[PDB]
Order: sequence, then structure tokens, then C-alpha cells
Amino acid sequence: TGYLTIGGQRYQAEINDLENLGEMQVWKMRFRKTGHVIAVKQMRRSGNKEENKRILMDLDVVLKSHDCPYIVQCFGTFITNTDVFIAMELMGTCAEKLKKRMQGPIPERILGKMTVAIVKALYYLKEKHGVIHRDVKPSNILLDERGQIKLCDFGISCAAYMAPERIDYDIRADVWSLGISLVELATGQFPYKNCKTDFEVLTKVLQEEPPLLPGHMGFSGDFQSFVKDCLTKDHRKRPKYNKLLEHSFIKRYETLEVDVASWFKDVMAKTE
Repeated sequence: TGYLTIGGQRYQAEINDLENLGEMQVWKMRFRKTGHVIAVKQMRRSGNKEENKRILMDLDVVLKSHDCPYIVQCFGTFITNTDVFIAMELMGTCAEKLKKRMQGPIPERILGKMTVAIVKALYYLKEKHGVIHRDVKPSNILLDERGQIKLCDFGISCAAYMAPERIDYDIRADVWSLGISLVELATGQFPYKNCKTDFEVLTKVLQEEPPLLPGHMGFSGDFQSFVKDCLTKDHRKRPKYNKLLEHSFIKRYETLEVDVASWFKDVMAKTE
């Protein structure tokens, strides 16, 4: 279980076989034996007990999700007297940094592939491990150079993506955050960006109409409909991953060919 890295194949290794390329704690490192570049979390035995607990809970889930393609995978672990190093596949960025790079709206076709991936990851967690992510937001949505979209860390597996029934539970509170995150990434603006404190945000979530997708942006009826369903105030009538997977929007994107890869490299090159 320790001192072996598995990326397609299985190579034995020790911490010395890894070259540290800097922080991103989480280091980007290179496995000298193959040249694979990987992410590596360093958990210090002297670390904050609470933080270590998160890492461990997250690792537990990650380790149990080897059969899910929509969740970041652990390639292996190395345990020393004063540290544990967790090797994880390295992704390009989170949806949040993609939003800032873009400097505006992210196309529906990208968000479609994203939705498929995230809903299936969230669904997998619930059905095979009984986990409720509890914190779905753009920064936990990862993308890479190969067009893959996956869910990131569940060391609890914000207040702005909190569902109505959580302010005043089930997996449908995550459904709501998903809705808000999709509206955020699609419009390029956080629905409640004008609030100054957290309580002010819960306030608008409860008193205002849900922040649905605008009607003048060319969004498909499927996409608008899928968001309207995620943003159903009454959690009692809000669909669960079960129902969401049969939505026209999911169906179209499970099928449709979208080069997330190219779109992704081009947006990262606009590094400008």
C-alpha cells in the first residue's frame, strides 16, 4: 500500500525518486523513473490535527474511488517517520481560475461536459460510499490539458453556494450549489456578487427569486431548464442526482463530441 506509484503501470518508488518542482502543502513533482509529473500532498505528523484529519478523510474517499473516472485519483503513498506523501494525478486548474483566465462567460458546451462529469461524480459518491460532498463550487471542479473534468478533494465529504433548506439535510443542497456554480461560470458573474457579508448572501438566497440563466445569451432550453431545476427553492421538490441524470441536458452531453482539450489549451495560452 505504501512505496509504489501506479499510473497505468506499477513502479516501486520512494520519496527520493521524486523531484520537487515547487508548490501549487501540495507540490508538483516529477517521478524521475518515468518523467510523469504528479501532484503530491505532504502531510506532516507535526501538522494541525484538524488539517491532517481532513487530508486523511479526503484520502480515504479518494482511495475508495478508483472505479470513478470523474474523481481525481491517488497514484500512491510514501510514509516516513515524520511525513506522509500522497501522490495524486496533477490537473491543470479549477473552474474558478478558468473563469478569471477567460475574463468572461464559459461556453455552454464546456459547461455541459462539466455538468455530466460533476453530477456523475457526486452521484457515485452518494450511491457507493454514502458521501454527500457538501461543498460544490467552481474551485472544486478540475480540468486538464487532456479534456478531463473531475471533482477535487472532499476533506469534509462555502456560504454562498448554500441551499435554502441548509440555511433554514440531503444531497439536494449540493444540487443547489451546482446550480449557482453553473450560473456563475455561464454568465461570468457570481449571482450574489453585490453582497458584503455571508449572512447577506443567505438573505438573498431566501428572499429573492432563484438566479436563473439569462434569456438573451443563446443558452439552450435544455441548459436553462437544467439550471431552473437545480435552483428550485423548495428542497422538497428539488431533483436528486437520480432524476438529474435523465435530464435532456445531461443526455445531450453524454453523447455530444466537444473538444474540451483544445478549448482548454487555448484558454490557458491566453495566459496573457
